[PDB]
Amino acid sequence: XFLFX
Amino acid sequence: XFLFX
Amino acid sequence: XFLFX
Amino acid sequence: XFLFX
Amino acid sequence: MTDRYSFSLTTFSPSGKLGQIDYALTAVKQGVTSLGIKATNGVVIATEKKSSSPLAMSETLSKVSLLTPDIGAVYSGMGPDYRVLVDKSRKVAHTSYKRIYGEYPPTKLLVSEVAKIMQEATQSG
Amino acid sequence: TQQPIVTGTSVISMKYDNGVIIAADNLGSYGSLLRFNGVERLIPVGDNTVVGISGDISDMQHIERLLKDLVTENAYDNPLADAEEALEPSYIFEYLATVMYQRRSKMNPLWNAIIVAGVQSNGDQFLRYVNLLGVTYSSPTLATGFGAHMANPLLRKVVDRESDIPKTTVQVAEEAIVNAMRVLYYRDARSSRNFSLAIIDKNTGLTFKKNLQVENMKWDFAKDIKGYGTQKI
Amino acid sequence: MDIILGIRVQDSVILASSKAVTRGISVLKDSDDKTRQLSPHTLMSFAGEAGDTVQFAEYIQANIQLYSIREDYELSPQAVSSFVRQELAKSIRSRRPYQVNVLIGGYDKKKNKPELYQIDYLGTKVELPYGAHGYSGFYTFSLLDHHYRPDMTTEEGLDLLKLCVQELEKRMPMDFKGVIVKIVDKDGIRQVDDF
Amino acid sequence: MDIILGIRVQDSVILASSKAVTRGISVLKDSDDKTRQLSPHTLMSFAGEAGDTVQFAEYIQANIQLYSIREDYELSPQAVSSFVRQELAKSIRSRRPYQVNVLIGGYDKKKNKPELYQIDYLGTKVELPYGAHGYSGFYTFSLLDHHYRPDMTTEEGLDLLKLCVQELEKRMPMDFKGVIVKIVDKDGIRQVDDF
Amino acid sequence: TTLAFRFQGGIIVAVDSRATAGNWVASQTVKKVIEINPFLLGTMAGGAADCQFWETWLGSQCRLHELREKERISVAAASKILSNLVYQYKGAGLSMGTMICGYTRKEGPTIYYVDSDGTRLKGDIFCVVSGQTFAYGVLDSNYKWDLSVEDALYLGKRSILAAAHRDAYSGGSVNLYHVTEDGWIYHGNHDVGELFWKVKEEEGSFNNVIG
Amino acid sequence: SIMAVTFKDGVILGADSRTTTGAYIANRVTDKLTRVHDKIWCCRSGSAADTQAIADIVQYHLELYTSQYGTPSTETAASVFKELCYENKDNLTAGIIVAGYDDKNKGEVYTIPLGGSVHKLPYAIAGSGSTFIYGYCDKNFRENMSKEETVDFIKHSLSQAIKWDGSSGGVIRMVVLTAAGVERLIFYPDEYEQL
Amino acid sequence: SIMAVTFKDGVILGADSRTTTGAYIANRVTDKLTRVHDKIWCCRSGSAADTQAIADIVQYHLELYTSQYGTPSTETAASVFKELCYENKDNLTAGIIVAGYDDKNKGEVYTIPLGGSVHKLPYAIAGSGSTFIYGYCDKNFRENMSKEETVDFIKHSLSQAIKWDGSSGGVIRMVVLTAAGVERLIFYPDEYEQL
Amino acid sequence: TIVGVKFNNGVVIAADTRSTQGPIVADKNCAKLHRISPKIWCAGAGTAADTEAVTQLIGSNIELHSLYTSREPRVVSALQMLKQHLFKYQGHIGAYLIVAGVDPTGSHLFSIHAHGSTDVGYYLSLGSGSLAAMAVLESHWKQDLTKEEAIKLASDAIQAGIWNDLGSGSNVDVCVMEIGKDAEYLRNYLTPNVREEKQKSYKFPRGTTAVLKESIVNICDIQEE
Amino acid sequence: SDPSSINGGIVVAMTGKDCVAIACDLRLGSQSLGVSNKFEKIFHYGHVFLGITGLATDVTTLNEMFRYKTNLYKLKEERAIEPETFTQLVSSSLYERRFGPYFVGPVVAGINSKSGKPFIAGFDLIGCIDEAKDFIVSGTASDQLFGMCESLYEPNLEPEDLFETISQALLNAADRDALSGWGAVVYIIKKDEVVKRYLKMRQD
Amino acid sequence: QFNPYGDNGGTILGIAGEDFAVLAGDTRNITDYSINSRYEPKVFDCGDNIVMSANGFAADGDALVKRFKNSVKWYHFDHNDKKLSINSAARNIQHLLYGKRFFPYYVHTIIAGLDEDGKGAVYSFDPVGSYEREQCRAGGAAASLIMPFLDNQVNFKNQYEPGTNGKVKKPLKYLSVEEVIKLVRDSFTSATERHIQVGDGLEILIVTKDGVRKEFYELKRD
Ligand SMILES: [Cl-]
Ligand SMILES: [Cl-]
Ligand SMILES: [Mg+2]
Ligand SMILES: [Mg+2]
Repeated sequence: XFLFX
Repeated sequence: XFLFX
Repeated sequence: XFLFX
Repeated sequence: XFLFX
Repeated sequence: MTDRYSFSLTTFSPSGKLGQIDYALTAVKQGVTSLGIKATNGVVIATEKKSSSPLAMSETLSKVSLLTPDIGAVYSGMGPDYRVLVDKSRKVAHTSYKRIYGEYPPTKLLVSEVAKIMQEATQSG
Repeated sequence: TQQPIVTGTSVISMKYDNGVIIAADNLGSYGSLLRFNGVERLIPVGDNTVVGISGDISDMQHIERLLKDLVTENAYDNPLADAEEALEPSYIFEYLATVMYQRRSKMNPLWNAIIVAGVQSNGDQFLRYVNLLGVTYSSPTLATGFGAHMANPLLRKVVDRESDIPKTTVQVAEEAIVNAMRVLYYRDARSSRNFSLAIIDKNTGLTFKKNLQVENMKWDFAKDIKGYGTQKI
Repeated sequence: MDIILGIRVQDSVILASSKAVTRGISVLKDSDDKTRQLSPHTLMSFAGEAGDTVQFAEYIQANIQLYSIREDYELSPQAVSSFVRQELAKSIRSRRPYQVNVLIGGYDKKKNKPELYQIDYLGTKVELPYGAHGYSGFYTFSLLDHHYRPDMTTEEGLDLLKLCVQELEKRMPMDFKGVIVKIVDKDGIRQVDDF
Repeated sequence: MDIILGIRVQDSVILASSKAVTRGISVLKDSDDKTRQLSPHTLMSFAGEAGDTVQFAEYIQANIQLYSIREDYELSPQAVSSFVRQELAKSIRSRRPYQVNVLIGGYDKKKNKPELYQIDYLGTKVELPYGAHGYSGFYTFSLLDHHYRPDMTTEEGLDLLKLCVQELEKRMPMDFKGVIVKIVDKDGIRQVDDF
Repeated sequence: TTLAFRFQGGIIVAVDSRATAGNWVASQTVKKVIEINPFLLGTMAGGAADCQFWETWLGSQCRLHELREKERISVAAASKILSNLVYQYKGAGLSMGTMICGYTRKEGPTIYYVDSDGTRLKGDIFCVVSGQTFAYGVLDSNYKWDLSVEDALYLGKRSILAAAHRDAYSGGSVNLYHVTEDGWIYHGNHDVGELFWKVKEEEGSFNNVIG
Repeated sequence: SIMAVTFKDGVILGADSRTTTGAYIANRVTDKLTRVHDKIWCCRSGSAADTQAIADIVQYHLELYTSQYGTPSTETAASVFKELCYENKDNLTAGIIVAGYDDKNKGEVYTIPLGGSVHKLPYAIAGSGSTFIYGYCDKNFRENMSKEETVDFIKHSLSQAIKWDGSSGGVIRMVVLTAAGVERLIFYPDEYEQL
Repeated sequence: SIMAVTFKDGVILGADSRTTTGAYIANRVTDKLTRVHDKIWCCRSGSAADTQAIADIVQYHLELYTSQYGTPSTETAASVFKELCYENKDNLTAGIIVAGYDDKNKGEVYTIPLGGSVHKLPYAIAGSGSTFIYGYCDKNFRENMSKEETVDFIKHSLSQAIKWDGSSGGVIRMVVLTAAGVERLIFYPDEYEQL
Repeated sequence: TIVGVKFNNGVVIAADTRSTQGPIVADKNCAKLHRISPKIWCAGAGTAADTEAVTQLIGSNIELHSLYTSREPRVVSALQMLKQHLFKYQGHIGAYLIVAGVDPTGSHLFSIHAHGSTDVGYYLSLGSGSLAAMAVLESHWKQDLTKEEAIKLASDAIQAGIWNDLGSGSNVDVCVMEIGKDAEYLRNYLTPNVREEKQKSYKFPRGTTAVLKESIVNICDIQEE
Repeated sequence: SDPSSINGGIVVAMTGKDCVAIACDLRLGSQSLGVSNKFEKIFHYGHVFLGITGLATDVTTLNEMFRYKTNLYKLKEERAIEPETFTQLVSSSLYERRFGPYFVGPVVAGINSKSGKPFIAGFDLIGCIDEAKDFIVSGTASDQLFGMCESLYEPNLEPEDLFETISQALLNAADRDALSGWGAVVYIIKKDEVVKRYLKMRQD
Repeated sequence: QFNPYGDNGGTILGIAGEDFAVLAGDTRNITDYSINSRYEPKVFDCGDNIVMSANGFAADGDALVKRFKNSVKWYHFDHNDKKLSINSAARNIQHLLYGKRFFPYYVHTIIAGLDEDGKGAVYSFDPVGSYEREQCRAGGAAASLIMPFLDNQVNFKNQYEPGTNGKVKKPLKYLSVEEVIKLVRDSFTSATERHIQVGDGLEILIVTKDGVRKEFYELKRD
C-alpha cells in the first residue's frame, strides 16, 4: 503493499 | 481459488 | 508432505 | 521497568 | 415537508375513462409530427425541428436520440418529459440488461422497460 | 535465531568471454535510516576471487574474518601457497556454503546472501550464490535482494544462455552492470549512489574499482508532472 | 453423540433415532423422541445442537401443516424435502445458522413409492436407499452396503435395522440408550414398540 | 472415561474397574483388566493417560516384587502406598509426568486389617473406607456416604458395589462396558466372576 | 484399513494398499504388512515412515533374540519390544497403529495391538478404519469361531472392500495373509477395482452403486 | 520529507518525490504538493490513497465555499482538513501541512498530525525524513527571511532528510505562494546532493 | 544522546545524564561516559544493566592485556567490545561508542550498533536522541577542529538532541582525551538551553 | 505484467496473457486490456474478477455520462470514478489498473492502486512483473518517443516480465491510442511462447473407454401433436 | 474446514470438430465418508450445459437459481439463452455475492444455435471468466485434470474420438484424488443431438 | 521468526524399463516468483550405476545427495569394493532420511538403476524416509499433473481392449527406451504449460548395463 516522506 | 501479471 | 488406512 | 539517550 | 401525495392522481371516472391518460394523449396530439418507416434492410425515424426562436441553435436540441448503438427514439408531445425518459431509458438498458448479460437489450425488451416507467407514472402516488 | 540490524542491499554479477564482474553499493542501512555510507561489501580473497555479501553487516564482518583466517591457514606448511596450491574460487565458495548450511541447521543462521565471483586455475569463469538457508545455484548472471528482481532481467538480455558468454566482451559486460546499478538507485529505497565494482579476468587478473558513482541519470521529465490526475498547476 | 438412521424398503421407510439427550458428561433424558410428523405420510428425524433441533423441526412442521390446511392437499415428500433443504440453505449464510441434520421419510401417494432424503445443516440433500448422520454413519453405511436389497419387505428392513443398532451398541463408545423406530407407508406413520 | 472404585469392608477390600479401553470415539477393547498384583496381599487399580497407566503399574509391580525376593518379606499396604505416592510425587516435577490415578487395596497380615488408599497423579494420598477416580467418584461417594457401614461383610460390600455400577450405567453418558471386581483378604487376591 | 482377527484355523490378516498425502493419492501399491520373520507379521497404519522403520528394526531385535536364546521370540515379547521403544518417543509426534500377529507353541495364535501412544493390547480381533481403531470387524455379523480358512480369508478380503468403498483414504488392492503353526502364508493381492465388480455381481450387494 | 516555511513575502511548500511500497520506490517523481485553492496548497505525508481522498474532498469544499462566500482563509482550509482527519481518525493515516497566502494575514502554515489536532506554526516539517532535520531546522530557521534565503533553508533541510531517510528521495519540488502569484521550483539530485 | 568526535589534539566523548523507566526519569545525573583504560573511554546507550556488565568485562580484559602486553590500542578495545556484543547479540541491548587516544594513532572513534558490527568513523552519534541531530551534525562536522570548536559542536548537538528527545535530558557530560591527559567537563541546563 | 508508455501524439498500453490459480496457469491467452470507452483503455493486474468488474462498471457509467453531456468521455473522469469506487472499498476490491486514453484534452497515462491512490507518468508498470518491466523502461525510455519506438519499448518491457517473472507469460497484447485516430487493439502482437509438436499422438482407439450406459438428452422444447 | 473440498468432485469440458463434450464424477462425501454416488454435477438449460464443482449445497442452489433465471429469460426473449450470453449471466450472478461468495467452480459448455461454433468457459467462485479454445477443468482433482488434458488433447477431434479423450482424462484424474470418483457421466454435444454415457470405473 | 525451509520448485520423473531406467528433472531453480537459475542440475550419477534426485528444498536435497555419495564411497572401503545394489542404496537412504526425523529433509527422493537381476528399478522416498519400489514416479511441484498421465500411458490404467466394453484390460507391456523418452518429454512439455515453477530445460539420465548416459532438451522459458 500500500503506497506511502 | 481465485484467478489473479 | 509425508505419506500416511 | 528496566532502566535504559 | 415530506411528499404527502401518497395517493393516485389518475383514477377511473364513472364512464371507465382514465382522465389523466386521455388528457396526456391530447397533449401528444398538439405536438409536432414525427413518423417511422421500416424497410427490408433498415428503419427510418423523422420529425420537424420546430425552432422556438431563430436566435435559438436548433442543433443543440436533439429530438432524435440514441438509446443504444442499435436503437434510436423520436417523440411527439412535451419535450422535457421525453428528455428525462431518454435518460431513464439509456440507464435501464445498462442496469436491467447490459450489466447482467454483457450485451445491449433487443428493441422489444428496451421498449418494454420504457413502457413500464410510463405505466408507473399512471398508477404511482 | 535473530533479526538482521545493520544491513546491505543488492550484490549483482555476470560472466563475460574472459572472466566475471561483480558490484555492490557502499551503504549499511539501520532500518529506514541510511546510517553507514562507507561500507565495503566486496571482499577480495587472493588475486582470483571476490566475495560479494548482502544482509546483516555484523555477520558479513564475521565472514570477512573467516576468509582472512582461511588465507593465513592455507599458507601454513604450503610452499606452493602463491602458485599451484593457492585458494581457488571453488574452494572458498564450498567452505562458505558448508558454514551457511551448518549455521541454518543449528537454527542460528548468518543472515546473508553471498555471491563468490572468480577465475579458476584452468581459466574457467566461476560464479555461484549461497544464502542464510545454505541454498546454492550458478547462472551466467546472479544477483541478491532487489538485484534479483531488476538487475537479472537487464543482465540476461546480454547473456541469456551459456553460448552468449564467449560473444560478450568486458566493455559490454561492465556497461550492463553499471546501468543495472543506476536502475537499482532509481527504484531501491535502501540503495546509495556510491558503489564498488570488481573485474576478475583470466588475462589481466583482478581489477578492484572503489568510489564509483551512478551518473547520466534522467530526472528532467519530473518538472512536467503536476498533481496525481486532475491538477494543472 | 446422537444416532439417526433411515432405510427405504420396497413399500415403506423406517427411521431409527437414539433416545438419549446428553450435554457434556450429563444424561438429560433416556426416552427422547427426535422426530416430528410434518404431514400424515411424511416424517422428519433430526440430530444436532441443543434447542436448534426442536425449534427447526417445529418451525418446518408448522409451515407444512399451514400448506395442508390452505390447499386441502398433502405436499409430496420430494416437495417437503426441497422446502426443508431451502430453509437450511438460507440458514448457513444467516447470522446464527441452525446446526440441525435431518432425515425425511415419506410415502408419495401419487407415485405409490417410499422416499428417504438425507439433508445436513448446510442444505446438502440426496435421495438414498439408506442414510445416517454422525459417527454411526460410516459403520451402518458399510453394513447396509452388504445386506440391503431394494425389494426387501418392512419386516426384513426392521431385522437389518435391529442388526445395525446391536452392532452400534457394541462398537460405539457412548451410551445412546436404545432407539425409537417409526414406519412410514401408504396407511400413514406408526411407532414399532418392540425393539 | 474410566471407572475405578474401591470399598474397604470389615475383613476385605473390593476393587471394581471398568473393562472398556476407549480412544476418542473408538472402543479399543471391552475386556481390559486395569489392575496389577503388587504382592500376594496388595492389589493396585489404575486409570489415566494411555501407555502411562500400564507402564507405571508394571514398574511399581517390579520394584515391590524385587523387595519381596530380597527380604523374603511382604511390604505392608501402608509401606507400598507410601512408595507408590513418592514415585508419583517425583513424576509431577519430571520432564513428562505419569498421568495415572491409582487405588491400592491391601490386607495387612501384621494388624489383620484391610486398608484402601486413593492416590492421584500428583501424589495426593488418603486412607478411605471407600474411594473412586474421575466423573464416577462424585455419584458413588454420595451413594456410599448413605449406605456404607464399617462392619459390613464382603457380601454386603459386593451388593453396595453392584448398586453403584447399576446406577453408574443409567447415569453415566459413556459406555464403560461393565466392571471387573477383585477381593483382597487374608487368603489373598481373587476375582469375582459373577457381576 | 488394516484388519487382523483370530479363528479356529489361526489368524487372518487383511490390509488395503493406499497411501495418501492430504487428498492426494500418492500410491495404490503400498505393502502395509511387514514379514518380521516366518511366524511373525506386523500390520501398519498412521505414518508410513514411522511404521516401516520401527517394524523393520523390530525384525532385527527379534533376530538377535533367537541368536542369543536359541529360541523363536514370543509374540508378547516382540510386541513389548516395539511398545517399550515407542513409549520412549511418546509425545515426540510418532504416528503408529500396528497389530503384531504370530503363532508360537507357548502362546498359540496371538494378536497384539501396539500404539504410538504406548498402548499395548491383546485381543481376538483388531481393526483400524479411517483414523479409528476398533476391537470389532468392519461388518462383524459374519464372524463365527468355527470358520473355514478359505471362508475366513473371504471375510477379511470382503471387510477391507467394505471400508475401501466408503473410505476415500482406503483403496488400491487387498493384501491377504493366513498365520498358522509352522508359519504364515501369502494369499495374494486383489485389486479393489476388479474385486468390487466381481463381489457385487456374485454377492448381489452394493445395490446403491449401479453397473 | 515535507515542510512549509513562512517568510516576509509569503509561504514556501517543499517536498521530496518518492512513493514506496515496502522498500520498492513505486514512484520516483511524485508531486506531494497539491492545490486545494488558488493560493491555499497542502503537503501530503502518510497513506497516498488517504491524502489524495482528503485533498480531493477539501478542494470540493473550498470550490463550493468560494461560489457562495468568496475566497476562503488559510485557517478555514486547515479547519476543513482537521474536520475530515479528526472525525475519521480511526480509518485514516494522513499527516498534512496546510500553507496559504492571504493579503490580510500574509503567509500562514498549519500542521495536522495523525490525531487530527491543528497547530499554527511559523514553519512546519512532517514525514519519516523530518525526524533527522529537527535539530538542523530549529538552529537555522529565522522569521521574515527573504525568498532566496527560504528556498536555501528548504533545499538544505530536505537535502539532509533525503540523505538519511530511505523513504525520502528523488527531486525536491517547491511551490512559492506570494502576492505575485504561484511559482513551481524543481531541484535535481546533482544540485542538492553536493550541498 | 551520546557522541564521540575526533579533533586535531585527540577525541572528545559527550553524553546526556538521563536514565528512564517508561516515562519516569530513574536518574537525572547518570554518568554514561565510562573508563575501560586510562585513555580508552566508551559512551553507553541501550540497557543500563547490559552496558554496565559489558563495560565491566572489557575493563577486566584490558587490565589483564596491560599486565602482559602493555597499553592496548583503541582498535583492540573496540574488538573486545564487538566480541562480547556480536557473540551475545541474542541476549544484549547495547549501543556503544568506543573513543581512545594513542600517541601513534592519535584520536580514534569506533561505533558498535545492536548487531555487534564495528565502524571506524571520524565522529559518531548514537541513542534515541541522535536521530534528531543527524542533519545538524553532518552539516556542521569538520575534520581537525580545535578543542573549543569540538566542545561547541558537541554542546550544540546534544543541546538539540535533549530538546527534541524525551528520553534525553539533565546535564551534558564530556570527557576530553589528549596527550595532555583526561579532562571532565559538565554543562548545566541554564547554559545549553539558551543556545 | 502491464505497462503504459506516453509517446509524441498518443499513449500505448501493453500486457501479458497469463492468469494463474496458485502455481497453476489457468488461461494461457488471457485478455488484460479492457475498453472503458472507445478511446480510453486500461490494463489490469491483481484479482481478475475485480479488474473486469471495476472496468465494466465505470465503462458503463462513462457511456451514460458521454450520452448525457453529448461529449466524448475524458480519462480524468474514468480515473476519478475508478479511484472513488476503489477507495470506498478500502483495498478489498483488489484492482490494480494502468488507465490510458486520448480525449479532447489530449493523451493521458495514469496508474491506480487497489486502495484508491492514483499517479501520473510518461511510463508506468504494475503487477508481479512490474520490477522486471520497470528495469527495461528505466534503461531505454527517453522524452519524445515515436509511435514505433513506444510500441517496441512497451512490448520489450512485457517480454522482460514474461521471461523473468513466473506470474507473467505467453503472448504480448498491445493497444495504441493516437490523438485524432481510432485506437488500434493489437491482440497477440507477439507470440514468443508457441508450444512445440508432441513426440506422440495420444488419440485413443475407439472403444478404449468402458461405458456403463448411453442415452439421448432432450434439449428441444415440448413438441406438437 | 475449506468449503470447496468438503463434498469433493470434478468437471471437465472439451471442444472438437463441430461438437463439445462435458463430463463429471458422481461422488458426494462428508470429507473422508462417501455419502452418494448419484450426485450429478452437470445441468442443462435448453442447449446450454452447466457443470458445477465445490460445496454441494451451492451446486444445488445455483442450479435452482439459473433454472429460475433462464426460464424468465426464455419467457421475455421468446428464445433459448445461448452459451456466450449464459456465461455472462453466471459471471454477473457470482460477482453480486463478491464478499459472501458461493464456494463453486462452474463450467459452461454448448454450441451456439445460429453460428454453430463450439463454446466452453470456466469461472472462479467470484465469477471471473476463463474462455479457453481447448479445455476447461474444475474441482478437487483440477491439477490432475490439467495434466491429463494438456497431454491427451489435440484440436478438431471427431465426436466419437473426443469421447475417448475426455473419458480417459476424467477417469485417470479421479483415480489420483481421494474425494473424486464413484462413477462418471460424459455428455457428447452436437448441434441437434446430445448423447449421455455413464462410465465403468473403480469404486474406491 | 527464522524459517529454516524454502521451496525451489522443479519436478523429477523416474521410469523403469525392462533392461534400463530413466531419471529426469527440469533444470529450473526458483524462489517465490523469481528464477534463480535456468540450468541447475538436480539428477546426479552417484556411482555403481545409481542415479539420485532429492527435489524440494534445494539445500536439503544437495546435503542428502552428498551424504549418499559419501555413503557409497565408505561402502567400497569397508566391503572390499563391493558394488552397492539399488535395494541396498534404497535402504541406506531411508536411514539417512530418518536420521533427521525430528528436523526432516524437505525433499522428495527418487533413485533409478538396474536391480541385481539386471532389470530396471525406480525407488521413491518421502521426506522422513518411507520408501517403496515402483515402475513409475513423478516428484516435486508438477507431480499431480504428470502422475495421472503416467498411470494412463505407462501402466495403461482405465484403458480396455476395444470391442470388449471394459471386459478385458489393455495388456501391460515393457516400453522401449525410445517410447519412455517420448513420454518423459511430453510429460515435462505438458507440466511446463500449466505449472509456473516448471520450464527452462529437461535433463534425462538413462541407466543401462553399459553405464549412465545423459540427454538434454530445452523447455519453454516463460
Ligand atoms: Cl500521491
Ligand atoms: Cl548507567
Ligand atoms: Mg528532554
Ligand atoms: Mg478417486
